[PDB]
This record gives sequence, structure tokens and C-alpha cells, in this order.
Amino acid sequence: AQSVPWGISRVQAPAAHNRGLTGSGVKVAVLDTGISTHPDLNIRGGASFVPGEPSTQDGNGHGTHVAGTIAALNNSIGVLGVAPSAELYAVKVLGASGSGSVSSIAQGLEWAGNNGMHVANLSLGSPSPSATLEQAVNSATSRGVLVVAASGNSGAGSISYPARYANAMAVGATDQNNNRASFSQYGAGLDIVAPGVNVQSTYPGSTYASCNGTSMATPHVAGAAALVKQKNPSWSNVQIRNHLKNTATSLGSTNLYGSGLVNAEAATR
Ligand SMILES: *Cc1ccc(-c2ccc(C)cn2)nc1
Ligand SMILES: [Ca+2]
Ligand code: NI
Repeated sequence: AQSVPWGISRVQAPAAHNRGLTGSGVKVAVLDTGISTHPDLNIRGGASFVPGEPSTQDGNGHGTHVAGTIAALNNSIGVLGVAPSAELYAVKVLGASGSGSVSSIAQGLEWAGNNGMHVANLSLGSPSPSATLEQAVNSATSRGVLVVAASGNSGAGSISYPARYANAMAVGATDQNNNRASFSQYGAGLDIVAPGVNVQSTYPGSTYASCNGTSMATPHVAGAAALVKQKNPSWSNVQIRNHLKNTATSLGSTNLYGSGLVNAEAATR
């Protein structure tokens, strides 16, 4: 039996699925700790930029969880992603510890731009800026990748890098009341928010697990971008980002929420 995590419903992905929008034909790279083989995921390819972990399998759990929020398969098992027919790519930039370097992350972004990714999900970040990282964000963006990144978990009124960069779409986390999660970073550069508390998704060991974080919010938006791209195949990264923001539901504060809560129904109307 399949269950629909509350955040998938909150962003109104099922309304888009009922219009025949699933993210089919859209290439989404998850730049994370890998993605483990799982019966509720279809992993099309990928690459590893972590020396010492040549495979794209996930030794941490975080990348597999993120992937499932984007693209858990619509079937009779497990959970259901925002964009369950997205073409999923495992781009390992973080090791099994959950840490990586700005170089590894930049190599993932240059892979995404060299391989025709439409969306790159970066559920990662740091409080410090990086020229290496920024360069790669801009390069990927010029190659048509929509870079979607987590605002961070410090609870501060400023957001992490690379989400703070103009060419990244920065995503904060909300709770079931549509309030900002206590940990969710906000402030300048914040674009949008999505569910990020008690988010159930795919997890290694062929199982499912619930996590909190702006890392969990980010893939809701990555998935919504894929729905928008399937409906509007001619649109650019910038067009999709702007439409997601224009169609988001206001949550009563630009500082705390950016454009507000992502809404896949309104964005695919
Ligand atoms: C051994 C083990 C199993 C599961 C987890 C876990 C699940 C969910 C999240 C958010 C984090 N960790 N950790 C360790
Ligand atoms: Ca499923
Ligand atoms: Ni854990």
C-alpha cells in the first residue's frame, strides 16, 4: 500500500498528478550523499565526486531521503514524490559522513550542466561564501540548470550559501501549521518555502524514515519545478523559478517566507 506524506499533499502535488503532470521527461540531479537503490526509486544515472566513494550509492541516508521527496514512484508501495516520473540522477558530492567540499559540490554542478540536467537539488550549505561554489552555480545556471538550495538549519535571519546567491533558488522549511520551522533560516535571498518537519521519505535498507530540515523542504520545490517544466517544456530555469514564486501562497511575511508556500496546483494551472 502507498502512503502520501503530508508535505506532498501540502504542496498540492496530487492535483498536478491528476492533470497528467508527473515530471516525465525532466532530468533532476540530487547533489548529496548519493542515492541508494530502493524499490520506490528509479535512478537513471549519476556520478561521484567524492574520492574513496566511487559508487553513487548512499552510505549516509540523507540523499536517499531527499530523492524520495522529489521522485518516489507512484505505485502500490512506500511513499509518493512531488514529481514521481522525474528522471533522477545521483550526483554524489557529500561523503558517508554527510560532509563534502566546495570543490566536490562544484564538480557536481558542472556535471549537471554538462549532462543536460533541468534541475539540481542542493540540500546542503555553509554560512560562508565560496568563489568556487558561486562560479559553479553560475556556470550551471548558464547551462540551463535550475539550482534549488536549502536555506539552512541555524534558525538565523540570514541564509546559507549557496542558497544566498542570486542564481540559486533558496528554500526554507515550514511546519504543519504553515509557520516557519524554528530552525529554518530566513532573510535576504530567501525565495520560497516548503514542508520541512516530520517528512517521511525513502531511506536506505529499502525502508522509509522521517526527518526534519530545510534539506527536506528543498526537494519539494525541486519536484514542483519538474512539474512546471513538463507542463511548459520551452521554459527556461528563470521562467520556472519566477512562476513558482508568482504562484506560491503568501504566508504573511516576505522576510520569513520569501514568496510563500510552494503550490504545485497553482503552478500547473
Ligand atoms: C541506523 C539509523 C537509521 C535511521 C536513521 C535516520 C532516519 C531518519 C533521519 C532524518 C535521520 N536518521 N539514522 C540511523
Ligand atoms: Ca510509491
Ligand atoms: Ni540518523
